[PDB]
Amino acid sequence: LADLFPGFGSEWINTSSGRIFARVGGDGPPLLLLHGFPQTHVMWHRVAPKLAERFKVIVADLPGYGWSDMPESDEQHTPYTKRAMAKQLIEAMEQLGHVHFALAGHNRGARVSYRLALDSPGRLSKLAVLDILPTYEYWQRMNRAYALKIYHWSFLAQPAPLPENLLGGDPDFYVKAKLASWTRAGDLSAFDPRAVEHYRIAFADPMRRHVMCEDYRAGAYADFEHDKIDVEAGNKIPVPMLALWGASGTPLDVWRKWASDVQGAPIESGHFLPEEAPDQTAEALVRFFSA
Amino acid sequence: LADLFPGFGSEWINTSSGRIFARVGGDGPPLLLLHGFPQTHVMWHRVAPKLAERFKVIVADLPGYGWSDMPESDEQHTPYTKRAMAKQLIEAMEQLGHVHFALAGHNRGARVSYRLALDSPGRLSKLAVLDILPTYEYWQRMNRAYALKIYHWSFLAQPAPLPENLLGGDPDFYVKAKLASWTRAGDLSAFDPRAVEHYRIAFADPMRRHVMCEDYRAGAYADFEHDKIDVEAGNKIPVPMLALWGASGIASAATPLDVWRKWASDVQGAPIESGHFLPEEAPDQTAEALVRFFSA
Ligand SMILES: [Ca+2]
Ligand SMILES: [Cl-]
Ligand SMILES: [Cl-]
Ligand SMILES: [Cl-]
Ligand SMILES: [Cl-]
Repeated sequence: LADLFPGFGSEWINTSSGRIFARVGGDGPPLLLLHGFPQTHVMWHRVAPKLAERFKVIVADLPGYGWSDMPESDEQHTPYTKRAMAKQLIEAMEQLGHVHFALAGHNRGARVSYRLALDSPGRLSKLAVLDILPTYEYWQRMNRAYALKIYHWSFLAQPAPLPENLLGGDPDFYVKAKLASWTRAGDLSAFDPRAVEHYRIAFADPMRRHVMCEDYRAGAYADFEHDKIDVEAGNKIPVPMLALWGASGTPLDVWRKWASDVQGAPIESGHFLPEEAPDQTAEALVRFFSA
Repeated sequence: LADLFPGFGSEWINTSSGRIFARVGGDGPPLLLLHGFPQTHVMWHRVAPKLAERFKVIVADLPGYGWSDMPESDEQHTPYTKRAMAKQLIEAMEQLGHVHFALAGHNRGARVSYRLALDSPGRLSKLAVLDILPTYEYWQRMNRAYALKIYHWSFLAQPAPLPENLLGGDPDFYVKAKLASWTRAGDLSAFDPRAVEHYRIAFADPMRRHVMCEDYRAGAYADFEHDKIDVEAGNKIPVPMLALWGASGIASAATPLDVWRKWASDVQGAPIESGHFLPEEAPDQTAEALVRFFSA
């Protein structure tokens, strides 16, 4: 496994729920970067350098993912709820003495991020979310066309062991199919092969895959309900926020419903903005987080 | 594999699209029985003897299922569309000299059946559908709770070879889990173990699995488009119809009967205490309901 972060340290950060693994580089105001599925912190390898020109950059494995520890789940999937993951990451940032920080997330990491902003807005100076809408909104959108396009939200959420049994037969195929499927190219050409190997190695462990299904189960159940409470209470994120989305991945209209100070832009990209479109993504993040 | 229809004959019926395998028995008016997923013709073995006391019973493997031939599919999943399957079975019944017949279907076979009624009503005296709503209605009703409850429609419809790869690792565990999950009890108790072994053997063949995924791909795309034309046109099935469903089955807020009255101008229906698999979970009632409906 390659080291894709030149001049970044490696840290295991203790919390009440388990260690968080992170690469740590740069100096300046703090900025936490959060990956999603089916990836690890390594998905920021092409944009983290440019950000570390200006910021202290903490590139973390989500709870249960990568090299972060795997908290024991329960019947409500609690530790893989976005609320619980945000709590845990707030504790990890406290271990570094960071109680007010900038945050960027992609995919599941972006869900942790907007949940963090809704639960504990005082922790954040600014927030960016990459190629997501809120979990509640994707579910409200779940008609035939969405059921088909985002099938994994229902499949990965089926009760255990149904997805875990299926994924065990050829995990490398499934992780690669997901990576490829959501890019513009439709193949793995946007990805550094070294990064792909990190994603494959993680995905090859049955325990890591179970956690991913627990995350999707939370996505179907508790995370949806948590979001529902906020949309019913009329709660909006007050933190200044950026919504980036892939031309092939209006979103800004959705996020204006959820957030009182939001700006946004498309990027010519599939889902995987930091790897498909690293210059445009890095440029937009530096410009937002600098201001 | 066991013979679950002792005394019934066996026919391999040629058609332009491929052979249809069937068991044939009884005497009287012709009645075609069509299974669905993940099963074969054997799922009728508990009701067939009873129906055979009053009808000439033709128990057919769907195109691509069981021992029927597997046509090569295409980008629109054509041979595994219900419209194509109906055409094919019309041909198979004409090889037997049946141009006007009664029909009962379950699951995919029920979908073939109502599409056959929409396309070619003159072929049918009467039709019964077991534990389904129209494909259009499944999709239109889609929301978070239905997506989570019945996920396989969207999963198996993913582009090849994604479901095929995932199902190839441990096919037995998937087929058996589906069978159990859809019953009232949630286990395999309702099924004769010899019938389970027919289903398992069929499912163990990668080609048969690919057919089942093409059937669900048709279900997500062309079948859905064919139904949408009909419902947007206000076309109703004119053939007298029965809708039977399981109280704990797969088939809406509205009862299934109320869904079907939108699609059919002469429809009756009833629930049975059962999961999805009416002819195995509730054979006596299912047989009774059918004999009464088709004999009236
Ligand atoms: Ca002939
Ligand atoms: Cl996501
Ligand atoms: Cl999203
Ligand atoms: Cl249905
Ligand atoms: Cl019964």
